[PDB]
Amino acid sequence: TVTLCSPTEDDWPGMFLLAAASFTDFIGPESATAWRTLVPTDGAVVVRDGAGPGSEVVGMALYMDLRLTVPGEVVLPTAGLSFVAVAPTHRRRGLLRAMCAELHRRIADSGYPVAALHASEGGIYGRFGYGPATTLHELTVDRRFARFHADAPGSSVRLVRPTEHRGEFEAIYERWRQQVPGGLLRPQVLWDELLAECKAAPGGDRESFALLHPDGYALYRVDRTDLKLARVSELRAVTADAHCALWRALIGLDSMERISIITHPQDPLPHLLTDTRLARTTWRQDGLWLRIMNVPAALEARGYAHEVGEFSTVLEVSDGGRFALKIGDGRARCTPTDAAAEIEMDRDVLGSLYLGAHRASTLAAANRLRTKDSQLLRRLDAAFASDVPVQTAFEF
Amino acid sequence: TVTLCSPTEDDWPGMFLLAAASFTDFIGPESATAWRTLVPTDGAVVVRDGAGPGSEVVGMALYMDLRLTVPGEVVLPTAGLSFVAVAPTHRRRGLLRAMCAELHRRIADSGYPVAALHASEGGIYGRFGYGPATTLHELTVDRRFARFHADAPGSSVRLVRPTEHRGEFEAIYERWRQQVPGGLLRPQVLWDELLAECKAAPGGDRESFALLHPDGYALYRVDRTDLKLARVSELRAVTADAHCALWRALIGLDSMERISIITHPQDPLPHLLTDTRLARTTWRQDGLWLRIMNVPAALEARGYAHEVGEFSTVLEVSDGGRFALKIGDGRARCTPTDAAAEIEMDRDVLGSLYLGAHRASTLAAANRLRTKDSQLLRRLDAAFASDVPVQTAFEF
Amino acid sequence: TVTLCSPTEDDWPGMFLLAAASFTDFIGPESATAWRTLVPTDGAVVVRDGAGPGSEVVGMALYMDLRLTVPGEVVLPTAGLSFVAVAPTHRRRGLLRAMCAELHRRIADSGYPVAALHASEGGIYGRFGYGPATTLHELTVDRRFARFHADAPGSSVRLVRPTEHRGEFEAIYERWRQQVPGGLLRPQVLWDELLAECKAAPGGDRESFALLHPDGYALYRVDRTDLKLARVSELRAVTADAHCALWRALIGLDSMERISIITHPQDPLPHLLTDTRLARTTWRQDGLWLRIMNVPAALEARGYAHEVGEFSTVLEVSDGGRFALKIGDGRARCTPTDAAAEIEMDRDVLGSLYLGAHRASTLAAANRLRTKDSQLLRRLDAAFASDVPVQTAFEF
Amino acid sequence: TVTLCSPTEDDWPGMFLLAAASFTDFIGPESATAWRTLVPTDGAVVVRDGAGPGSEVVGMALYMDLRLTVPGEVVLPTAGLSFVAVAPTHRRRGLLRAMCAELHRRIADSGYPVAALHASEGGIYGRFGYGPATTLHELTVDRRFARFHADAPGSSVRLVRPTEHRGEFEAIYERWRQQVPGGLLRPQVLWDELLAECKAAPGGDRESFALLHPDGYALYRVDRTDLKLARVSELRAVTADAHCALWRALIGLDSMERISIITHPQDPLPHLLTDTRLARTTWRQDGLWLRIMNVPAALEARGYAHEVGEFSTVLEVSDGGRFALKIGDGRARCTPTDAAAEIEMDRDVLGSLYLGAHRASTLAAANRLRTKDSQLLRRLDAAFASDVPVQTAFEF
Ligand SMILES: CC(=O)SCCNC(=O)CCNC(=O)[C@H](O)C(C)(C)COP(=O)(O)OP(=O)(O)OC[C@H]1O[C@@H](n2cnc3c(N)ncnc32)[C@H](O)[C@@H]1OP(=O)(O)O
Ligand SMILES: CC(=O)SCCNC(=O)CCNC(=O)[C@H](O)C(C)(C)COP(=O)(O)OP(=O)(O)OC[C@H]1O[C@@H](n2cnc3c(N)ncnc32)[C@H](O)[C@@H]1OP(=O)(O)O
Ligand SMILES: CC(=O)SCCNC(=O)CCNC(=O)[C@H](O)C(C)(C)COP(=O)(O)OP(=O)(O)OC[C@H]1O[C@@H](n2cnc3c(N)ncnc32)[C@H](O)[C@@H]1OP(=O)(O)O
Ligand SMILES: CC(=O)SCCNC(=O)CCNC(=O)[C@H](O)C(C)(C)COP(=O)(O)OP(=O)(O)OC[C@H]1O[C@@H](n2cnc3c(N)ncnc32)[C@H](O)[C@@H]1OP(=O)(O)O
Repeated sequence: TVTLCSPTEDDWPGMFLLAAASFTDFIGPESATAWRTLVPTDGAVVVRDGAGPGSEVVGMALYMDLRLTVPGEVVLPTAGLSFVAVAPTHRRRGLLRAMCAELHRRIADSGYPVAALHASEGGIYGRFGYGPATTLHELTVDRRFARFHADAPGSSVRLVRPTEHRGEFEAIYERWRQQVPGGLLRPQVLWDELLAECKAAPGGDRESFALLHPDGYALYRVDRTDLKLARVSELRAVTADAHCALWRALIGLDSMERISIITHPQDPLPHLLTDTRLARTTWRQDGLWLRIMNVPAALEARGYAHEVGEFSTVLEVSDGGRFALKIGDGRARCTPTDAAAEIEMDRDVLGSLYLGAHRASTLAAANRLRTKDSQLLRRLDAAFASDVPVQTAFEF
Repeated sequence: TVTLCSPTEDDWPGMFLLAAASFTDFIGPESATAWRTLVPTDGAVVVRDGAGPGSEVVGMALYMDLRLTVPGEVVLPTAGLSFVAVAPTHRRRGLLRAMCAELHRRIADSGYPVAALHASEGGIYGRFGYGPATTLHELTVDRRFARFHADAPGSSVRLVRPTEHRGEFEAIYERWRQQVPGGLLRPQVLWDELLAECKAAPGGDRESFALLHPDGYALYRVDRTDLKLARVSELRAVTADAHCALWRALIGLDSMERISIITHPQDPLPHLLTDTRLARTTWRQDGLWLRIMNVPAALEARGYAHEVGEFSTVLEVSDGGRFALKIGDGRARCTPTDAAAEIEMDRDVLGSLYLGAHRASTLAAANRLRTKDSQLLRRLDAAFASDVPVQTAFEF
Repeated sequence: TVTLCSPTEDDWPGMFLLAAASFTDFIGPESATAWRTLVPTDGAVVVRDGAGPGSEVVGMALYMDLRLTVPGEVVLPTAGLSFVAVAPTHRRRGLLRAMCAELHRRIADSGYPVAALHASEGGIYGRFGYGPATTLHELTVDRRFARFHADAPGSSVRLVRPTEHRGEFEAIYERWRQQVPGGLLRPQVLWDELLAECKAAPGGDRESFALLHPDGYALYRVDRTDLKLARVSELRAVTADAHCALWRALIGLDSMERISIITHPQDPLPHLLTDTRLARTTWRQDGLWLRIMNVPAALEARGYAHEVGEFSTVLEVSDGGRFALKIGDGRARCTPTDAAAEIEMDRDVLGSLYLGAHRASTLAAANRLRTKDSQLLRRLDAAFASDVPVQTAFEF
Repeated sequence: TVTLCSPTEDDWPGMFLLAAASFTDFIGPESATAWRTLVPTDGAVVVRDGAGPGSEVVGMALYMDLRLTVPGEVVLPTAGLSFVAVAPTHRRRGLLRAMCAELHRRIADSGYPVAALHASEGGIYGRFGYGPATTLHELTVDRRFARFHADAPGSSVRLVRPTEHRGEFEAIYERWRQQVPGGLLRPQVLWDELLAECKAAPGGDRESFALLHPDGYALYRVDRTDLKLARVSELRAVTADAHCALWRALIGLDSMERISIITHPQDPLPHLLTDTRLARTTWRQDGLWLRIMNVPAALEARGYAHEVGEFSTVLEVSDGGRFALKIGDGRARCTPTDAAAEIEMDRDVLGSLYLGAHRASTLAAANRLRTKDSQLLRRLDAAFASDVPVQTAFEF
């Protein structure tokens, strides 16, 4: 009756239909490249309603091969789930759960240590062992009142057309994503897609003008309806001077009232200004989500805080076994075991901690991670913290 | 021309006038008590147009004796600036600056370690040495979709008339403030104020109600116009079990479409729900600001992370002296010095970093605090962190 | 523990709290009159948390002696549920279900053929055997353009002070409710209340005025905020001429832009105007709900369309026994039986038909009332219609 | 002075100017086809300013050949007026009255028993003998709270590209319109237009997708700006089951918050849900308007309610002559008479009653329909009713 499998040339039309209705943003021409370019052999799956070539496609999901920067500037190959969809005619038949379990096994066999996604909704993926792992705050600062603090660092920047500086953006982005927990390698095909979206579209987005610095850039587009608002689609800075030079320039768009940007909680913008309130937060939400596929691999992969002295504990993941984890001198040793578990937690929660965006003590407060040793809490809080604040790279 | 000095009895009326026209929330009857029983003798100063008694009151500013909890569960006597006002007629004449110079002087003399306030605007007090020290998050939660996580702790709480449980509120409050950095001793005169406010005002706010658990409580008043919005004026809890029980009951306001609360960034509410987002962040702003009056006094009083290995640096506060600072064992020694400064900052930067609500590394990136050692940045971040996350008490 | 009982004197306060925290419209002094003068001995019920006197009140519900005009102008004493509440701390533990079961046992033993309520939400009382039985249409008319048709009937009306003409209103309202299915007799305590609400409340509703006509009246008041909107709280007309006369005068309120009223689907107001669209439906929702307590009594009490030819059938009510139903000469005869059921439905469906507001054929398309014979659908459609279209009396 | 005549080939441009400047939705290319294809030679007329080829077009109006289904599954040839426009520079000189009189004579002279239109404004066509004959209810349903009742009927339907199933749709819509009062025959040239209007348009509507059942279908698209809102363009169902299963699917659009749709008052959606309120009515207005050209032909053409007993009366239509109307066994005999009229009414009232969308009892309360005999009034309500509730086909 219902089949779950890797597509063949026959399901393509099924997937194309399902994808278009399901994703408002999605279109056929732009989409064809992404999948060919970023999806491994059998990192894609479809649910067929029956059997026979041409059997209707009622579910799809696939993962891309991407490189994630975790704390300590390590890069972990990462499975990135995307284009997850069930047809509206088949809701609640276990199809999403089935598709994830299949994808997870393949990722596990492929030797990925983590998986990742951006959630359409907040309540879906926790059950499949994804915890939210970065935070995205919409930023809008009125530009009419902003003055830079006397301390702020800093003309060393140029207004340019984006299509004429792709190479510069690429270099800059590559340095940045290698330095920031959350960075993702952006392959040529996504520069293509990102680059094209700069050109104005009839009935859609306006032309986008870049701000270019040797160690940073910013792409910004005037809003479609509110002609007094500028939207920064992306800002990349490797140094604090470029970050501040770019902001002085954005603040400099005198024909604008407001500037808005998606950014991280540790963005220093507020502090560059005389009135930190001007860089107001207008939206707060989860960004990238992580699933730890291989506990030992994942915990040994990432660097830890040096500023916490050596300690040892047994961590138990609900129905993922037990682990002896040792962290000292910024490194971890994690191996399976059978000793009593000093601390226990669902798999999704471990993800939430993996990058440093969530403190273990808060989750503890919500009974999402348990233990009887208050001292161990503080140590994990400390250990798992990121020296460099986590940043979100691009949605996928 | 004009004249700065302590207010006599003849100056009262004039001040109330100035206050009512400066602060839309002011009231003549309600304040007389808080100002009178909480403002120390000669804690209040005014500026008069010319001389000869009863001169027109044009500037005013006073402070209150309050006890602030800081990291390590230590209470510091604190001076809380309030009813700072210059008349519309005398703006930008240095009255605010002069009134500040005067009170800081008195405050220094009188033996206060530091002075705190709440800021009407965002770019007034930094120059005077105040730095934003805690963060306010408005959470707006859609009650209808909320569902508690299986991990969530939890009937032990009863819907009560606030004026009937003063004692149990007060005791609960006392437990909370002695445990939460940012906690404030609540004066009896302020329990009066709060108890009185619960009553419905014709055309004003509606009656408040309370939810009472042995180890926590909540006051909530239905909003004046959105009859589908319950506003929580104050949520107080001392155990994870109370925090959750109270929320299980807030989500149980079935007639409400949403619940709103002013809380702190580390509030575990979101993690208690199967959907993290439902606890949407709506309004974000700075709350309690700190002016460190005595650097060694303050720095030595607060406890520090044990999970950071002992270390030594030389801190220079601009206009704040130079001290050799050493942290180890959760304690700090701070002693004058003329060695080269390894790290410098404006005085306000010290205050923001004092409760742990800001990371030294983020401020560094705005060049608000500067150093050439990166390992030290990390050490500060870790040292100044707070095992217990900072919470805000009550505006004043 | 959880005790379910008729409220004693010791409970009154417990209820005032539970009511005020449950219904924003609640007032203690005024509501005290209705339970006392309209609720039968043991027509009220409360749930107490535990044992001891003055235990806390965590659920409440009561039923007032309701007189109802059903089709045929027949008046049936009916139990009207009101002030149903379960505390937010005790929601989902079966208290509503428990309070209902009990009141129902009381209502049946007392002889009431049927029960009625107004539902706070739409998904509650179906499972208890109440169906939405009347429709409310909120009508907003932009009178700046309203012109009367040449056929519209019609200064035989007067502008009056409502509190000077209570008796005229009682007499008028008396004739009206005896004639219209949906009428309820309005007792003296309720007229006290209605008249009381006509006076201005500081920070509340403005003074109400009345339009008085020999065969009808309208009470209306200018809206609190929108000074160009008139709210008619009540319009009662015995004659088509009264209805038109009243609206002529309301369209005559030259200082208003809109007039709004809550009325029924067959209100002929639109057809009085040269442009039907001017009476725009700005709100539609279920109104009175009916639970048939005694199927034979209720069915025999109600009038039925004379035009439809006589006929017999056997109607089953889901777990409510089977029933021989004969309709002829606009009358019914209905007695328990054991014949095969020709038609069947959940008790609440019957409620929805009882007053002609919902077609048998419509309910059947949703499989809510089930029959193997089509002819019988159409016969039920014809029969249960009401010559006079059902209107809504007052909310309770 | 001015002239009224049939449009020659030289008037085509002027007509496109007038049409385009009087209708915001008008497009020259799409329209070309319907008028030539659907407008009969001579079914169109224009008014000119002056004489001499080239004169400017200041008035147009035409009719199309339509097939309307009326009670009894009977299909009347009908005349549909559309593209009625007087230039803003000639408003109020009688051009419409002049254009209507001419069209009506041609329409009668050609042997149509009934003309129909959609009214741009509600106070325009009544004077010309047209009366509102169907009702449109705009229903917005929040998808998230919707749960199907345990009784509801119902994977038997699938998500498809509309242009790949023209035949399946043509079939279904064909069975629909033959069964439902209000049905229209859809011309191949209009299926052309419907299919084309399904492709996305830059700055316009988004791609339409469809839901396809053996016995029904639904075309929907996500809204232009409201990305959480799904507009159903048209919904066709011939079985209750289809109607349900299609609604089971639209509710299955999880990415959406709201589905909206235009339908009729007797839509059973709400009764499919656990909460009838979820099927909120957000708009309600008259749809198809009818003018009975030929009283006997029309009254003898449509089937009547069987469940009313044979009866007789005298029906007098102002300006429409007098008739002995006799209804027996669901059929009507209507013949010329000079006997005393038992009931009188304007031509448009008869329009309104014709498809069963309005009750005579209600139009009588407006004194639009007049009789001294209430029993007679009940008999008309009963007889004119429809076994199948009337729905609206398409706007023309
Ligand atoms: C961009 C990315 O690819 S990530 C964003 C996801 N993409 C989309 O959501 C596209 C549109 N929406 C959909 O396609 C569907 O709603 C899907 C794919 C999310 C759901 O698939 P389904 O087959 O209906 O879910 P499935 O029944 O397999 O899941 C089972 C459980 O998940 C739950 N579930 C499914 N959707 C949701 C939801 N939106 N919120 C909470 N729980 C959910 C079910 O309640 C069920 O509960 P259970 O664990 O007790 O069994
Ligand atoms: C609850 C509490 O009491 S805290 C909130 C304070 N109360 C109020 O704001 C009441 C209404 N507003 C006011 O009373 C006035 O605006 C005050 C008291 C805040 C300002 O006093 P003033 O005398 O007008 O300012 P003054 O000239 O003395 O201050 C000097 C400096 O502060 C700066 N300053 C004063 N107000 C502001 C402001 N709103 N934003 C930024 N800078 C400001 C001046 O620009 C000036 O800058 P400078 O250092 O380069 O010279
Ligand atoms: C003016 C009047 O008095 S009439 C309007 C009703 N009064 C109110 O709503 C007052 C404010 N709200 C409340 O007091 C509560 O939410 C109540 C009284 C509606 C609910 O009572 P509760 O005791 O919490 O629910 P209870 O457990 O008794 O009900 C049982 C069933 O009804 C259902 N139910 C209760 N409330 C709702 C609701 N708002 N919507 C849908 N279903 C509901 C439950 O789902 C439960 O379902 P189940 O059969 O699967 O177990
Ligand atoms: C989709 C369709 O094709 S059907 C809908 C019609 N289309 C449009 O209306 C498009 C834009 N509007 C117009 O073109 C014009 O307003 C028209 C065509 C409706 C009116 O034509 P006119 O030539 O100005 O009116 P005309 O003088 O011929 O009609 C006479 C009477 O009708 C009345 N009338 C005309 N328009 C209206 C109106 N919008 N509302 C009420 N009455 C009107 C006049 O009052 C006039 O009064 P009277 O009965 O006392 O004599």
